[PDB]
Amino acid sequence: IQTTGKRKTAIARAVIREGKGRVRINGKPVEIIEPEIARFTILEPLILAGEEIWNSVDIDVKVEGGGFMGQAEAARMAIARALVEWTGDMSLKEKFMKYDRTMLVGDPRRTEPHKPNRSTKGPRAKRQ
Amino acid sequence: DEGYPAEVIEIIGRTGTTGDVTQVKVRILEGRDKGRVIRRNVRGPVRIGDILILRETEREAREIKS
Amino acid sequence: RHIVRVAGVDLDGNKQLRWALTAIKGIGINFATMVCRVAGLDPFMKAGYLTDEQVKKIEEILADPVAHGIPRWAVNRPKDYETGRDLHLITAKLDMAIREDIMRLRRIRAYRGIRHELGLPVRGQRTRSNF
Amino acid sequence: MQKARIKIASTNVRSLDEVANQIKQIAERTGVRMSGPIPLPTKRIRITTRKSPDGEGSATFDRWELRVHKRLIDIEADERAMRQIMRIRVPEDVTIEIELIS
Amino acid sequence: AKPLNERFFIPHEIKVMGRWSTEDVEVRDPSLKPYINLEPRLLPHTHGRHAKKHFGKANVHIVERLINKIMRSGGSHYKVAGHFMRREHRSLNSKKVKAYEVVKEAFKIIEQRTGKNPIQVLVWAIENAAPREDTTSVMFGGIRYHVAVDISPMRRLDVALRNIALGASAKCYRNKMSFAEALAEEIILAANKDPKSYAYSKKLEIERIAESSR
Amino acid sequence: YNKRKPRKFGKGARRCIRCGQYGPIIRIQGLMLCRHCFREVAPKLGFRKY
Amino acid sequence: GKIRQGFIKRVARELVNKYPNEFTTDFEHNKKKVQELTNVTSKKIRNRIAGYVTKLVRMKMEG
Amino acid sequence: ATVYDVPGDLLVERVAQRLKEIPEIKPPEWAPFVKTGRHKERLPEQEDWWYYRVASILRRVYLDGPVGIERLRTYYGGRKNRGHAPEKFYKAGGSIIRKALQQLEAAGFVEKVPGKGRVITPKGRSFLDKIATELKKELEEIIPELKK
RNA sequence: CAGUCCCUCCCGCUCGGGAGGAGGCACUCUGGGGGGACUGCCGGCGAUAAGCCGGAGGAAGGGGCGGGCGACGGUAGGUCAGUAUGCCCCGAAACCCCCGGGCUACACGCGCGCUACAAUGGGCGGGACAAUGGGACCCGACCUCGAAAGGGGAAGGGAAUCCCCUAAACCCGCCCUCAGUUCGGAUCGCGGGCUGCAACUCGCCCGCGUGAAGCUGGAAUCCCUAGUACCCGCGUGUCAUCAUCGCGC
Repeated sequence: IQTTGKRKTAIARAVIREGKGRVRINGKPVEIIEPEIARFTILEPLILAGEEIWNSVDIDVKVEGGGFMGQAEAARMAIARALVEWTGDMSLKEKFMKYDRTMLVGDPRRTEPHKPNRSTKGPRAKRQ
Repeated sequence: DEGYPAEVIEIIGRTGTTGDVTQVKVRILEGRDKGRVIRRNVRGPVRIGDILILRETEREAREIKS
Repeated sequence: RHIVRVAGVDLDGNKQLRWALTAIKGIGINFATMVCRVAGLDPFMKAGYLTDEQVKKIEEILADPVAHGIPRWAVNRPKDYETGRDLHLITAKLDMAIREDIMRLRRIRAYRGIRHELGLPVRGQRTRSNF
Repeated sequence: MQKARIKIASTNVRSLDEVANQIKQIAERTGVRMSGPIPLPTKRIRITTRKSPDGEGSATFDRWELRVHKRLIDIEADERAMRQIMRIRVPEDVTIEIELIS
Repeated sequence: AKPLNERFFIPHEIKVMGRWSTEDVEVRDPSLKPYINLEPRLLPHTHGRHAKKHFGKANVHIVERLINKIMRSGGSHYKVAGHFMRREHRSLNSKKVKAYEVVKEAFKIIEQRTGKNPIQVLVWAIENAAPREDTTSVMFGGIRYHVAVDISPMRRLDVALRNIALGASAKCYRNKMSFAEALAEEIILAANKDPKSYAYSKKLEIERIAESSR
Repeated sequence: YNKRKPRKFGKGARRCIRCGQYGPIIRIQGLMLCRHCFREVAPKLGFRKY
Repeated sequence: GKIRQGFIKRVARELVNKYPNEFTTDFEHNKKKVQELTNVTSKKIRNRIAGYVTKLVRMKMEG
Repeated sequence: ATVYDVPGDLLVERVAQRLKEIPEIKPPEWAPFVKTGRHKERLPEQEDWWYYRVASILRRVYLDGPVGIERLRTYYGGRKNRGHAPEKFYKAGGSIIRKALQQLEAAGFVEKVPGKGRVITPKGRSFLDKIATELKKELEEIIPELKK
């Protein structure tokens, strides 16, 4: 199964199949990614899914764009969607919603343009 | 800490010299005047059912003069 | 040795040797590092163990840095005015060199000469509100 | 096998779609395999300028944008098909570049 | 990286940050119960639009809110004892990863110094550092006068967490000592109602003055 | 002697083709126009406000 | 800034007066009927007319 | 197993300690006196920093295939403070990486495609993936989940 | 290595790991259209109206988000030192051309941006990373030499084809140990690099001894309110260089 994930600019493309449990981020293992907090975020949906499905399927996800936090959140979205589509289970979806409302929805937030009068520090920045 | 908790049961309306204070009707739940309903002033956003904590049961607020 | 004298100035042993030579007016951070590496000794060791043979090694690297493997661009005044040979000036040597340059600039009546005479900036800095 | 790569570019979207439809109808009426019109990244030329004509006044600026759009048509080689792209009625603003690729 | 991977795998059984699940932790005063979010979540970070929600901030986890206070505390109109507090050098502003790591060390320190669940001690500090009455100005016939006024619970949380963060800045600034150790001291001193803590002392100041302005 | 010297660089080399001032000449893909003159020809160039 | 504009309040009354039976309480249905009956090109005003006629049809049977 | 299955830090450390033995790779006589980058403020601290550079640069040739000098300079560049003016991003030195690439090219680990870059020879790939699978064995023992 | 027979490379525990070609069009993507989303409904409020509040459902909801679009007059505001131009004035000048300087000059007052006022820390090494746009005497990849700014050669590129290309923020393996100093570089002099007829008035950078003030600043004080404040950087306009600026990402 192919699944999509969008957060700000980062884009996560995930492919889930049967396998030993080999989950790879851009081809790298999830356990070695140096940011520990990003590791937490990536591992949350498969933490909450269960060891059984963790070991039953193999998911390969490629993330591109944004920052590492955006990549990790998009990856989290991708694992969540891939797991729910592969299982097709309502109870997992409802637990995911209870944990947070974005696991199947996402964040529709995007950056605002930088308006004039000292646009450098942000959109709503003006002179003194 | 000889403080008396109580429950916000009605809000009369926003008050105070800047609209920040809210005049709330609060019912005492624990203390000497158990169950007394008093109009009390609250700083910080308030709702119905909030556990206020009070230092003095004697204190009341003047009727708002609109 | 808490107090160590090298090249006519005093240094403390607590700080590491590269940091210890930094108290020499005429040695910096990079300069101390590269001379102590020319010496073959880590500049990181504390300056309380500075033995005399290593002290005179550092001294004779100050005397003639170019012959010790140091390239010619790491000295303060390469291609010295009155010789044409790159050298590293130490203490009163720097002070006299800058004094000579000040008097020389005043003599030729260069713009920099008058700026130095008035205690004025040289490199085009604007005096309307700063300073 | 040989293909002709036809790059069409214009400012008004309607003219570009008109020429694309004419090329598609010609290719299908001539019975030639044609790769459909691929809409390439529109180039966005953005220019900012201060609206104050003088040094007096609050600093107000205006941004104007050209959206110049482009499409790619990869068709197979056919002389009878290539004879009917020089006769097409092209609107002035539409620019067409027809190259050949092995 | 083995400590990193150990803290990566331990919360596999849904544990806040790394360890110290939220089940053993309770709430003492009855007012903070519907406003502290103690729900079990791996990371205290939602990126949520709770500001847009007039009261949706109650759903954010307590440690997340504490970091939300900690990361915006530098450079302001307050000069406590004539000092200017500001993060000149790698400000925590926008660096919530730095705040994450620092308060991570803070949890570790409270573990190794008290040996209990850190969330329980945080509950203790917030419960004991909340002022309960303040002063308000009311004018009638032009006659400004001061009045004692009760505080809402949610503002009590806001002010308590702000005292925690402002204390962390206060001690960590201009000292060889480092931010985490300071945050640990402010929390532990408030949790035992130590008046030396700025949080409890200023809770006392706000409760007083209002005590006398009746 | 009445000739102006040949300059490829600097403001004195660049002049607006419409007004003739020596100041603000935007050269985005070769326009050669002053910045304010640019407004009096904005809608003839195809440009549109957004 | 909810308020339905005046010319919408004007259009809807005629629309439901001519074809009352055509419209029901369903928003998508009345929206498609507004689309086919009127010449609005702005999707937003089409859907606003749809919403107002939805509410209007709802009040038709309440009294 | 490959470099892609193992952390970068540990793998570069392993390649550095392993390549420290080889005689063809050596810091030049001007290496201990010239800092690794223009943007750098002080001199390097450890004396192994040369081999690390090699241990990293070959890894780069393992990933990007053809590599040249300028792109390496941009990657190794960093942020330097400009006093009263703000911090700015600058490129690193070129001669150090050029010498490292030449030493590796004489080492047979990397080769030159003129007009496209420096690519990695099959022998270099074998050595790198051998270290990587060594580390993957070790971390599989440390972390059983890497078996997956 | 979306699945990937066939071919190529390397490794392994022989499970498989990773990479390319073969060939495919799979997700985002680029863009020709349409839908969805609309006080749509529940309840209350409100005259039952308008419209409001709370609720659920929905990716998104009661001016969806930011703007373009600011009428009638007033301020006798600024702009004839740009364009059209009332009026007056000079006409070898109140014309034109060439060059040295000035427009950068300081006991100083004021405004605005940039940075320095460390242990969050400075230094070595690894790694998760974009994006607005631009490029022809240009982007310039890339081979090679020189620390280096750069020189010789050099592929590709007039725009999803090549280059600018790296983002930056961050964390860690390690070092330093609360100091006007290992902060911070102004300030000098030296020697090299780019540009241009040439930069001392009048460019910056590269490295060297050198290290200012500044170690948290009174009355008073301006502005933002959710992808927003805070904070952090990239790029580009104008442009050889000059902006710590404006722009916009």
